[PDB]
Amino acid sequence: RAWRPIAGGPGPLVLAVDFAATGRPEAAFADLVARLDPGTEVWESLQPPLGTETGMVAEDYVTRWEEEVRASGRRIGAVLGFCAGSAFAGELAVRLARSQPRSPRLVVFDPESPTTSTLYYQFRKVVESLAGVLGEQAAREALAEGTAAADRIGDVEGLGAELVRVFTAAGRAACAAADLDDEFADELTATYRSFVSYLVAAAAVDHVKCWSGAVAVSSATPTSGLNPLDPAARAALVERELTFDVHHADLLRDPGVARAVARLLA
Ligand SMILES: *[C@@H]1C(=O)N[C@@](O)(CC/C=C\C/C=C/C)[C@H]1O
Repeated sequence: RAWRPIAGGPGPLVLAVDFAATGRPEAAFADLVARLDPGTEVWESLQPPLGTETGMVAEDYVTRWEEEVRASGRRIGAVLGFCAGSAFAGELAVRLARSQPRSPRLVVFDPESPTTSTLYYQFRKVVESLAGVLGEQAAREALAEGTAAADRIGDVEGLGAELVRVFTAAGRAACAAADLDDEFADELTATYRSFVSYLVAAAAVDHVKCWSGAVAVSSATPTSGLNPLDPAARAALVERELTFDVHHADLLRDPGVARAVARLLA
Protein backbone atom coordinates (compact mmCIF):
# COMPACT_ATOMS: atom_id res chain seq x y z
CA ARG A 1 0.00 0.00 0.00
CA ALA A 2 1.12 3.52 -0.88
CA TRP A 3 -1.20 5.63 1.31
CA ARG A 4 -2.17 5.55 5.00
CA PRO A 5 -5.34 7.19 6.41
CA ILE A 6 -4.40 9.59 9.20
CA ALA A 7 -7.77 11.32 9.73
CA GLY A 8 -11.32 10.14 9.01
CA GLY A 9 -14.20 11.67 7.07
CA PRO A 10 -17.62 10.92 5.49
CA GLY A 11 -16.73 13.20 0.69
CA PRO A 12 -13.47 14.52 -1.26
CA LEU A 13 -10.14 13.41 0.13
CA VAL A 14 -6.97 15.30 1.11
CA LEU A 15 -3.59 13.75 0.23
CA ALA A 16 -0.50 14.71 2.24
CA VAL A 17 3.00 13.96 0.87
CA ASP A 18 6.04 13.73 3.14
CA PHE A 19 8.68 11.23 4.20
CA ALA A 20 7.39 9.75 7.45
CA ALA A 21 10.23 9.33 9.95
CA THR A 22 9.73 9.27 13.71
CA GLY A 23 12.61 11.15 15.31
CA ARG A 24 13.02 14.01 12.85
CA PRO A 25 13.05 17.58 14.24
CA GLU A 26 10.22 18.88 12.07
CA ALA A 27 6.54 18.69 12.93
CA ALA A 28 4.59 16.36 10.66
CA PHE A 29 1.21 16.25 8.94
CA ALA A 30 -0.22 14.40 11.95
CA ASP A 31 0.36 17.65 13.88
CA LEU A 32 -1.43 19.68 11.21
CA VAL A 33 -4.39 17.36 10.72
CA ALA A 34 -5.00 17.31 14.49
CA ARG A 35 -5.74 21.02 14.17
CA LEU A 36 -7.82 21.05 10.98
CA ASP A 37 -11.59 21.06 10.59
CA PRO A 38 -13.19 17.82 11.86
CA GLY A 39 -14.41 15.58 9.08
CA THR A 40 -11.39 16.34 6.87
CA GLU A 41 -10.34 12.92 5.55
CA VAL A 42 -6.56 12.80 5.07
CA TRP A 43 -4.25 10.12 3.65
CA GLU A 44 -0.48 10.35 4.14
CA SER A 45 1.99 9.08 1.55
CA LEU A 46 3.82 5.86 2.35
CA GLN A 47 7.21 5.05 0.93
CA PRO A 48 7.83 1.83 -0.97
CA PRO A 49 8.70 -1.09 1.31
CA LEU A 50 12.34 -0.71 2.34
CA GLY A 51 14.62 -1.74 -0.50
CA THR A 52 11.95 -1.76 -3.20
CA GLU A 53 12.62 1.92 -3.92
CA THR A 54 15.89 0.79 -5.51
CA GLY A 55 15.25 1.12 -9.19
CA MET A 56 12.43 3.68 -8.87
CA VAL A 57 12.78 7.11 -10.45
CA ALA A 58 10.42 10.06 -9.89
CA GLU A 59 7.98 8.80 -12.53
CA ASP A 60 7.70 5.50 -10.66
CA TYR A 61 7.14 7.17 -7.28
CA VAL A 62 4.33 9.31 -8.68
CA THR A 63 2.68 6.50 -10.67
CA ARG A 64 2.70 4.29 -7.56
CA TRP A 65 0.87 6.96 -5.54
CA GLU A 66 -1.42 7.89 -8.43
CA GLU A 67 -2.44 4.35 -9.31
CA GLU A 68 -3.59 3.68 -5.75
CA VAL A 69 -5.78 6.79 -5.88
CA ARG A 70 -7.20 5.66 -9.23
CA ALA A 71 -7.92 2.18 -7.82
CA SER A 72 -9.65 3.67 -4.77
CA GLY A 73 -12.19 5.48 -6.95
CA ARG A 74 -11.96 8.48 -4.61
CA ARG A 75 -11.92 12.13 -5.67
CA ILE A 76 -9.08 14.30 -4.36
CA GLY A 77 -9.99 17.77 -3.10
CA ALA A 78 -6.51 18.87 -2.12
CA VAL A 79 -2.91 17.75 -2.19
CA LEU A 80 -0.54 18.89 0.56
CA GLY A 81 3.22 18.54 0.64
CA PHE A 82 5.93 19.45 3.11
CA CYS A 83 9.53 20.34 2.23
CA ALA A 84 10.77 17.94 -0.50
CA GLY A 85 7.36 16.25 -0.43
CA SER A 86 6.06 19.42 -2.07
CA ALA A 87 7.74 18.30 -5.30
CA PHE A 88 5.72 15.07 -5.42
CA ALA A 89 2.60 16.88 -4.17
CA GLY A 90 2.80 19.26 -7.12
CA GLU A 91 3.24 16.47 -9.66
CA LEU A 92 0.32 14.51 -8.20
CA ALA A 93 -1.83 17.64 -8.20
CA VAL A 94 -1.01 18.33 -11.87
CA ARG A 95 -1.86 14.74 -12.80
CA LEU A 96 -5.09 14.85 -10.83
CA ALA A 97 -6.06 18.10 -12.55
CA ARG A 98 -5.85 16.06 -15.76
CA SER A 99 -7.59 12.90 -14.49
CA GLN A 100 -10.38 14.62 -12.54
CA PRO A 101 -13.22 16.82 -13.81
CA ARG A 102 -12.29 19.32 -11.10
CA SER A 103 -8.73 20.03 -10.09
CA PRO A 104 -7.56 19.60 -6.48
CA ARG A 105 -6.15 22.48 -4.50
CA LEU A 106 -2.40 22.33 -4.00
CA VAL A 107 -0.83 23.65 -0.80
CA VAL A 108 2.92 23.29 -0.24
CA PHE A 109 4.63 23.92 3.10
CA ASP A 110 8.21 25.31 2.92
CA PRO A 111 8.55 23.70 -0.52
CA GLU A 112 12.02 22.53 -1.50
CA SER A 113 13.50 20.96 -4.59
CA PRO A 114 16.47 19.09 -3.08
CA THR A 115 19.99 20.28 -4.01
CA THR A 116 23.46 19.06 -3.14
CA SER A 117 23.36 21.62 -0.30
CA THR A 118 20.11 20.45 1.30
CA LEU A 119 21.15 16.81 0.85
CA TYR A 120 24.47 17.43 2.59
CA TYR A 121 22.97 19.48 5.43
CA GLN A 122 20.33 16.81 6.10
CA PHE A 123 23.03 14.12 6.01
CA ARG A 124 25.01 15.97 8.69
CA LYS A 125 21.93 16.27 10.89
CA VAL A 126 21.00 12.60 10.50
CA VAL A 127 24.52 11.57 11.49
CA GLU A 128 24.64 13.98 14.45
CA SER A 129 21.23 12.80 15.68
CA LEU A 130 22.48 9.19 15.54
CA ALA A 131 25.95 9.80 16.99
CA GLY A 132 24.95 7.80 20.07
CA VAL A 133 23.72 4.76 18.18
CA LEU A 134 26.56 4.89 15.64
CA GLY A 135 29.26 5.70 18.20
CA GLU A 136 31.63 8.65 18.04
CA GLN A 137 34.05 6.88 15.68
CA ALA A 138 31.60 5.86 12.94
CA ALA A 139 29.87 9.24 13.21
CA ARG A 140 33.14 11.17 12.93
CA GLU A 141 34.22 9.16 9.89
CA ALA A 142 30.79 9.53 8.29
CA LEU A 143 31.03 13.32 8.57
CA ALA A 144 34.60 13.32 7.25
CA GLU A 145 33.70 11.21 4.21
CA GLY A 146 30.47 13.11 3.62
CA THR A 147 32.32 16.42 3.59
CA ALA A 148 34.83 15.01 1.12
CA ALA A 149 31.96 13.77 -1.05
CA ALA A 150 30.22 17.17 -0.95
CA ASP A 151 33.49 18.79 -2.04
CA ARG A 152 33.90 16.53 -5.08
CA ILE A 153 30.44 15.56 -6.41
CA GLY A 154 28.51 18.37 -8.04
CA ASP A 155 25.24 16.66 -8.94
CA VAL A 156 22.39 15.70 -6.64
CA GLU A 157 21.94 12.11 -7.81
CA GLY A 158 25.64 11.29 -7.54
CA LEU A 159 26.11 12.98 -4.17
CA GLY A 160 23.06 11.17 -2.81
CA ALA A 161 24.42 7.80 -3.90
CA GLU A 162 27.77 8.48 -2.24
CA LEU A 163 26.23 9.76 0.99
CA VAL A 164 24.19 6.54 1.16
CA ARG A 165 27.39 4.53 0.65
CA VAL A 166 29.02 6.50 3.48
CA PHE A 167 26.07 6.10 5.86
CA THR A 168 25.72 2.39 5.09
CA ALA A 169 29.44 1.97 5.85
CA ALA A 170 28.96 3.89 9.12
CA GLY A 171 26.09 1.64 10.18
CA ARG A 172 28.12 -1.45 9.41
CA ALA A 173 31.10 0.00 11.29
CA ALA A 174 28.86 0.66 14.30
CA CYS A 175 27.93 -3.02 14.47
CA ALA A 176 31.63 -3.93 14.77
CA ALA A 177 33.04 -1.06 16.87
CA ALA A 178 30.10 0.35 18.90
CA ASP A 179 28.02 -2.87 19.52
CA LEU A 180 25.04 -1.66 17.42
CA ASP A 181 22.49 -4.45 16.88
CA ASP A 182 22.68 -5.83 13.35
CA GLU A 183 18.96 -5.70 12.59
CA PHE A 184 18.56 -2.16 13.94
CA ALA A 185 21.53 -1.21 11.76
CA ASP A 186 20.07 -2.71 8.57
CA GLU A 187 16.86 -0.82 9.34
CA LEU A 188 18.78 2.40 10.02
CA THR A 189 20.84 2.24 6.83
CA ALA A 190 17.88 1.08 4.73
CA THR A 191 15.76 3.98 6.02
CA TYR A 192 18.41 6.56 5.17
CA ARG A 193 18.77 4.94 1.72
CA SER A 194 15.00 5.25 1.21
CA PHE A 195 15.12 8.90 2.34
CA VAL A 196 17.86 9.84 -0.13
CA SER A 197 16.08 7.92 -2.90
CA TYR A 198 12.97 9.97 -2.14
CA LEU A 199 14.93 13.25 -2.08
CA VAL A 200 16.75 12.57 -5.35
CA ALA A 201 13.52 11.58 -7.10
CA ALA A 202 11.85 14.70 -5.65
CA ALA A 203 14.65 16.81 -7.18
CA ALA A 204 13.83 15.35 -10.60
CA VAL A 205 10.28 16.76 -10.56
CA ASP A 206 9.80 19.90 -12.68
CA HIS A 207 8.94 22.02 -9.68
CA VAL A 208 8.66 25.24 -11.71
CA LYS A 209 5.87 23.62 -13.72
CA CYS A 210 4.06 21.92 -10.88
CA TRP A 211 4.17 24.72 -8.27
CA SER A 212 2.82 27.40 -10.63
CA GLY A 213 -0.70 26.85 -9.22
CA ALA A 214 0.36 26.16 -5.62
CA VAL A 215 -0.44 28.13 -2.52
CA ALA A 216 2.76 28.11 -0.48
CA VAL A 217 2.83 28.24 3.33
CA SER A 218 6.17 29.66 4.49
CA SER A 219 7.95 29.64 7.85
CA ALA A 220 10.42 32.32 8.96
CA THR A 221 13.53 30.10 8.82
CA PRO A 222 15.73 31.90 6.24
CA THR A 223 17.29 28.72 4.76
CA SER A 224 13.96 26.88 4.43
CA GLY A 225 11.47 26.65 1.62
CA LEU A 226 11.09 29.76 -0.52
CA ASN A 227 12.94 31.98 1.96
CA PRO A 228 16.40 31.92 0.23
CA LEU A 229 14.80 33.11 -3.03
CA ASP A 230 14.70 36.70 -4.21
CA PRO A 231 11.22 38.21 -3.60
CA ALA A 232 10.47 38.46 -7.33
CA ALA A 233 11.53 34.82 -7.75
CA ARG A 234 9.16 33.66 -5.00
CA ALA A 235 6.26 35.59 -6.49
CA ALA A 236 6.95 34.10 -9.92
CA LEU A 237 7.28 30.54 -8.66
CA VAL A 238 3.98 30.00 -6.82
CA GLU A 239 0.45 31.32 -7.18
CA ARG A 240 0.26 32.71 -3.62
CA GLU A 241 2.53 32.62 -0.57
CA LEU A 242 1.31 32.97 3.01
CA THR A 243 3.93 33.75 5.63
CA PHE A 244 4.11 32.73 9.29
CA ASP A 245 6.47 33.79 12.07
CA VAL A 246 7.34 30.27 13.15
CA HIS A 247 10.33 27.99 12.80
CA HIS A 248 10.44 25.53 9.91
CA ALA A 249 10.34 22.70 12.43
CA ASP A 250 7.16 24.10 14.02
CA LEU A 251 5.31 25.00 10.83
CA LEU A 252 2.96 22.02 10.72
CA ARG A 253 2.04 22.24 14.43
CA ASP A 254 1.26 25.96 14.51
CA PRO A 255 -2.40 26.86 15.25
CA GLY A 256 -2.23 29.88 12.97
CA VAL A 257 -1.03 27.74 10.06
CA ALA A 258 -3.81 25.26 10.76
CA ARG A 259 -6.47 27.98 10.88
CA ALA A 260 -5.30 29.34 7.54
CA VAL A 261 -5.10 25.89 5.93
CA ALA A 262 -8.62 24.98 7.09
CA ARG A 263 -9.87 28.13 5.36
CA LEU A 264 -7.86 27.31 2.20
CA LEU A 265 -9.55 23.89 2.16
CA ALA A 266 -13.10 25.03 2.97
C1 LIG B 1 12.78 18.85 4.42
C2 LIG B 1 12.30 17.52 4.05
O1 LIG B 1 12.07 17.08 3.00
N1 LIG B 1 12.13 16.75 5.30
C3 LIG B 1 12.50 17.56 6.39
O2 LIG B 1 11.69 17.26 7.44
C4 LIG B 1 13.92 17.31 6.75
C5 LIG B 1 13.99 15.92 7.23
C6 LIG B 1 15.45 15.77 7.20
C7 LIG B 1 16.16 15.26 8.08
C8 LIG B 1 15.84 14.61 9.36
C9 LIG B 1 17.11 15.02 10.13
C10 LIG B 1 17.11 14.65 11.35
C11 LIG B 1 18.14 14.93 12.37
C12 LIG B 1 12.42 19.02 5.89
O3 LIG B 1 13.28 19.85 6.52
